[PDB]
Amino acid sequence: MEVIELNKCTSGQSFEVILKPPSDPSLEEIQKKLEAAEERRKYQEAELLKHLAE
Amino acid sequence: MYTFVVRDENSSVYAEVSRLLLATGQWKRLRKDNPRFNLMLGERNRLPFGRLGHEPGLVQLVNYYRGADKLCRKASLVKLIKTSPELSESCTWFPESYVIYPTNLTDEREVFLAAYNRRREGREGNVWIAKSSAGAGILISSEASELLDFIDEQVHVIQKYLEKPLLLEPGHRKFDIRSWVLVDHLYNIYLYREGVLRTSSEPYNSADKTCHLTNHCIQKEYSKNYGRYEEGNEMFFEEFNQYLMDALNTTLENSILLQIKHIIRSCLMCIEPAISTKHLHYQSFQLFGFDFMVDEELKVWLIEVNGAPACAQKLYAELCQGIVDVAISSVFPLASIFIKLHHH
Amino acid sequence: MREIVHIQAGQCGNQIGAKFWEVISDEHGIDPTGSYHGDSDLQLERINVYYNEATGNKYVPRAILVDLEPGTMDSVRSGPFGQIFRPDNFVFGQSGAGNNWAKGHYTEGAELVDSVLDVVRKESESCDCLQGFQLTHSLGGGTGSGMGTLLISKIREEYPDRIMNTFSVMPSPKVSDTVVEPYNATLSVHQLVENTDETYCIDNEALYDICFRTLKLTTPTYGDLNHLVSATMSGVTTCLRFPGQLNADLRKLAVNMVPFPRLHFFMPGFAPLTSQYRALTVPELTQQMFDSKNMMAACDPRHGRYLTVAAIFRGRMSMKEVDEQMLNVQNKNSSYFVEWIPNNVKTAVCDIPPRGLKMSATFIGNSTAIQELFKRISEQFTAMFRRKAFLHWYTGEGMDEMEFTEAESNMNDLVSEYQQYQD
Amino acid sequence: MRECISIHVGQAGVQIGNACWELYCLEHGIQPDGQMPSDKTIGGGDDSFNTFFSETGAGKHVPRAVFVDLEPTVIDEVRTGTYRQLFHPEQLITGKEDAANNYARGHYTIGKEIIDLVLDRIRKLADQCTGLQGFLVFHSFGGGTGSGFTSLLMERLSVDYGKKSKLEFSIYPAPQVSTAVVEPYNSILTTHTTLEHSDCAFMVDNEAIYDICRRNLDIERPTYTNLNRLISQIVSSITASLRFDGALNVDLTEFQTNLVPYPRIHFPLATYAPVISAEKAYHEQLSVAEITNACFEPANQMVKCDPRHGKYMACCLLYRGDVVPKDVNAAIATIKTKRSIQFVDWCPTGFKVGINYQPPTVVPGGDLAKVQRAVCMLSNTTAIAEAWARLDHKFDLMYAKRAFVHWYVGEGMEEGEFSEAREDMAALEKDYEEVGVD
Ligand SMILES: Nc1nc2c(ncn2[C@@H]2O[C@H](COP(=O)(O)OP(=O)(O)OP(=O)(O)O)[C@@H](O)[C@H]2O)c(=O)[nH]1
Ligand SMILES: Nc1ncnc2c1ncn2[C@@H]1O[C@H](COP(=O)(O)OP(=O)(O)CP(=O)(O)O)[C@@H](O)[C@H]1O
Ligand SMILES: Nc1nc2c(ncn2[C@@H]2O[C@H](COP(=O)(O)OP(=O)(O)O)[C@@H](O)[C@H]2O)c(=O)[nH]1
Ligand SMILES: COc1cc(S(=O)(=O)Oc2ccc3[nH]c(C)cc3c2)cc(OC)c1OC
Ligand SMILES: [Ca+2]
Ligand SMILES: [Ca+2]
Ligand SMILES: [Ca+2]
Ligand SMILES: [Mg+2]
Ligand SMILES: [Mg+2]
Ligand SMILES: [Mg+2]
Repeated sequence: MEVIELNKCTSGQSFEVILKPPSDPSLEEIQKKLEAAEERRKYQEAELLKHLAE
Repeated sequence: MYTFVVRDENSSVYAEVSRLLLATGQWKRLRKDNPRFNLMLGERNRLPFGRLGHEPGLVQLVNYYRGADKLCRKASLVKLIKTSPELSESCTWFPESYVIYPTNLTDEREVFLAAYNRRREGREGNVWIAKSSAGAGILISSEASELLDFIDEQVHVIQKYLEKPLLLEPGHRKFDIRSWVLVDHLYNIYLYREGVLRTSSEPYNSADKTCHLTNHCIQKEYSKNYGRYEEGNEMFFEEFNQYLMDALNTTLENSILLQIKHIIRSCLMCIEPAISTKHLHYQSFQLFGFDFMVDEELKVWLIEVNGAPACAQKLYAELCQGIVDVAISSVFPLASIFIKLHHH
Repeated sequence: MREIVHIQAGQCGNQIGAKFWEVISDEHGIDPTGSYHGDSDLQLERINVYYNEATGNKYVPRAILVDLEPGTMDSVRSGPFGQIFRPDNFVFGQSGAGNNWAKGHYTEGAELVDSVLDVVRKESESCDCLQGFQLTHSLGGGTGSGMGTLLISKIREEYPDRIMNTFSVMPSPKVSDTVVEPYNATLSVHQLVENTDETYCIDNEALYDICFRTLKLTTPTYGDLNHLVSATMSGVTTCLRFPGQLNADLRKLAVNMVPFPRLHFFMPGFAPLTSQYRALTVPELTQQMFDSKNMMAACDPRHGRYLTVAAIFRGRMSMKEVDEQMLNVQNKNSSYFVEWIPNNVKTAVCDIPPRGLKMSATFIGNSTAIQELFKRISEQFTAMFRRKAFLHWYTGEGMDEMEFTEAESNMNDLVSEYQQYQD
Repeated sequence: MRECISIHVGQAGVQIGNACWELYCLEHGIQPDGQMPSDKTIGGGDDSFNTFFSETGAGKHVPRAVFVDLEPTVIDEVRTGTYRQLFHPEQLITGKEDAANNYARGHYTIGKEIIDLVLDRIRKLADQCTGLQGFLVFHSFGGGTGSGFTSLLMERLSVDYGKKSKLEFSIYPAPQVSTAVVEPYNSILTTHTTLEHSDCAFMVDNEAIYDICRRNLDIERPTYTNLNRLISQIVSSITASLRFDGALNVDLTEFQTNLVPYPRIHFPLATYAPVISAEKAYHEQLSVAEITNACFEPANQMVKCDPRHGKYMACCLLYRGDVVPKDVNAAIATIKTKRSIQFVDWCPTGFKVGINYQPPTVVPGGDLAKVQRAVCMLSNTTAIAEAWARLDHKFDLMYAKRAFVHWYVGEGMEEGEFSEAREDMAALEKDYEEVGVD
């Protein structure tokens, strides 16, 4: 049981009590996968229109 | 109408319980993977406690207590009693045990050697026994070098073998008292009024491991006198109480059962703050099997606790009905055989 | 504003569609002239979903009336709410489809479909955010069956990112006009499998049985059958037409109700069945709602399993009690719901009840038992097609036997797909 | 003074953020028109509350917040609400059609059309910061916008603000108050793509909040307003250190330092006490020991789980009200004997404690009674992995039949992204087990 680092001020106070010691991708890579999804989306819509055209 | 699922096909106890629930006409059994259930008869290994008590408008009950493995495993039971202040290492009703890790693999290897060497110098009996949770592999040796070399060949424990056990006069054999304990969702400790004695069929010899291990399976294979004295090498309480009154001038309730009820309460009250489900989002009950051994001074010793016990053939009808009455129907009402061990 | 364009094709589609507009105009306080005369402002919060506001605070349905005959649409224009529809939105022919799918889809309807799409385009252009289209039609005739599916196919080509929704009336020998209804239905079903997001399967066999067995009507008329359709259509559009904390739209319904794109045929149900002064309790509404006798698809739910369920309760009631009864149904009959779609039952409550009822409940179920309906249609189709009976009515319009064989195969495949998810 | 920007995405983020800023104004004495009488430095100042509020020349205190939703209905309530005068229209961003509970529709299709606009509006607030700490992101796991667009936003924020922390307040899906059957799909997808971008995430399970409202507040059917007002109290306790003078968790970096030893294990479990119904005339004001003990009761946690069956890595005690350090230490010694608090061997068994003298503020006429002392505990427990296991099991049930997958593929997603997102979750459960082994 030990209280350490007691800081006080007007709005409150804080402290630490110890009980036992111990024993990113770039913007390019984002847009590549984003536009890849829009490409598959556009491919799937083209196939639908091709099916509808038939 | 209530719902329950089955996830332990090998459970001979809850196979009868599931039959009784369907026999009442107010319990419907579902598929093992259906989430909309009121009761779960879960499996032994890796029970999904994290998924229980999350269905809206469904009071869910499970037949196991999460965290009860600390009392039903060899290494954890010894570690529990030593560390728990309630039980303490000065516990008088538990044989002196030590946790031993294999050399191939904390550990208490040197601690076991210290107490062993004292007994040799003190002219006292220095017989010990080694076993583990992976048993059917048990070695009973008087020399410490034999036990440690056998463990090296999982986690094992070594405790003091009862060199002077209580032997029934008509046969000079060793018995093994099994008591069934049911703890419900309210953590009431119910002890079944009926117990069994897995007696041996061979005379105990101080100098072989047939007259030393009183298991029902071992006494059926290694022993040929199976059923010579009592049927199935299983003596019930009514017969064993009479023998005490005729050969020892005492009763089972006073000489033995008082200590048994004390050991049951002490173990279960110790782990109550860790497994209690009073404020939890789901409830738990569980049947336990306690194994005891009595010495010549009529003192009861605790061997181990079973989380998935098997009842005696005669007592299946009465015990499994009692499980439904006080553990299942108490939470799910429909349209005594226990001794309540009161506590705080 | 999430607007919906309504289209009604054929005799059945227009008669059922006209009743639908008659029912919901009353619920929103819109008189046959088109003026609002209600009390609650909740009647106008989402009035734009089905109505266009004209000059002088006039509300005109966003409806398009299509037929190859002038007869039924003349009845609608002379009906109770006939003066509410746009005169421009009456697109009709003169020859008719003759209860022939080929005439509606290939020969006679082809001559009229382009003019219909101009009205569809005119309505869609004036929408702030068009969410999709809903079509009312039967599958056993020629116009609503043949031309309706042609319209759906062409609408999808021009609006591929919009929701296609249909109220499709299935034929039945109990209420039958021609023997070639299984031919028309099987041809239409294949179209609906590919080109609709949600189809409310309204079975005339179910409607007849409800009128006969339940409502105790010896000789049910089409008006009696259409009364059940009006109650169902009002119920299944309650979340669209009235405000709630769900922000219901057609796309959200499709996403949650349809786990596999081809299995989008819903079983509608309604309670209480009406043709009357006693109020109905919440437990009674829930029990009747899941009862097979209140289903509009003539299928036994206990013969299959529910993939997804959407339930709508209407009236002033205890939402706490509604959740009690809905959970009771699921936890009781859990064997009739799939265990691999968690929380597959959705409940919404609307305070405004329908006209003449204090309490009502509407059921929308995607059950695999709907395969019985397609099995029934398929069996009636095969019995004639194996002998090529009445095929000359279709081959004379340019069709080939192979197209019927493909439709039969797609029909049986749909049954196979519904069957595999029942185990 | 170092500023913080709050970002509210989707319906849950906007409405919860609406409740939070309502509570912030009450706590700081800011009126619904942005006027703060207690503020003496007009148009400037580097005080503690300026980390969340900027000041105009006219003395109006404007939140440093951005509200984003792909549908206009929810944010229109903010535009016509009591605190409409707080924000300016640049902060409120709306689309026309929502994501329809589809992660792909909010991430790839509709999110891609609005991601640049949102970043621009965020940059408009970032340029008004002398030193920006990072972002507080409010969103739901279940919603298409709350899951799909947040993950896209978090990816871009890590690129444009790579040196800034990002904290999450995430609404875990619950059937009691739910909106979609595909929420398990969205929850797994958004956690996989945000795991490497979020420094610390506070999960709030709607099941826990629902039960607390029913149990403690005696609410028959809790509404979103009831849930959000309770949630804002937890959020206020967590962010009270950023908005008031203090020394514990004074900046966003300190949340990761004090609560996140392993970067992937950044989901602290929050427990709050006491929750007292205002309908009661006068309830017994609980003591410091009583509210501290309640922190170890599962019924008061924001995620239903069992901390007894899980090792601790860190623990914070954030008290608000009449609390002195002597009481806290006395309570802790009592609790350590009765409760089973097992830390990991590689961490010190200890408690970081912060006390704010100002008692918790409640909405006038609300359901939460005013109390003289409250505590919010932030404990990084491995027991929170139960929530991931529940979520992953529901994911596995639907995905075994590929149910509803076609809706995501139709927006450009690949079926392999589901398995990739799921395998990451399997690894996350493995990491939790490796730390909580006995
Ligand atoms: N606590 C709380 N949870 C909410 C609130 N609103 C929605 N949710 C939860 O959020 C989940 C759905 O996410 P939403 O925020 O509603 O959806 P969204 O982010 O707007 O995305 P869309 O699908 O485009 O509507 C559901 O599981 C709800 O339980 C709220 O106000 N408070
Ligand atoms: N310390 C000891 N002294 C004397 N006998 C002992 C002993 N420890 C074990 N035994 C004997 O060995 C037998 C088997 O030990 P134990 O009870 O651990 O076996 P097990 O784990 O197979 C029982 P269960 O079938 O309940 O799991 C006991 O029944 C008892 O006869
Ligand atoms: N429920 C209902 N079914 C109808 C109605 N009119 C026709 N039907 C059914 O629809 C089929 C006839 O289709 P019909 O609408 O007359 O063909 P169309 O006008 O050429 O599109 C038959 O199976 C009838 O049972 C109606 O008003 N209500
Ligand atoms: C337009 O019709 C409706 C739309 C909606 S929805 O927009 O909220 O979609 C959802 C959302 C979550 C869901 N969960 C399940 C199992 C289905 C489901 C549907 C709800 C309805 O009633 C419940 C409707 O009926 C009138
Ligand atoms: Ca012509
Ligand atoms: Ca200032
Ligand atoms: Ca980062
Ligand atoms: Mg044994
Ligand atoms: Mg006709
Ligand atoms: Mg939304």
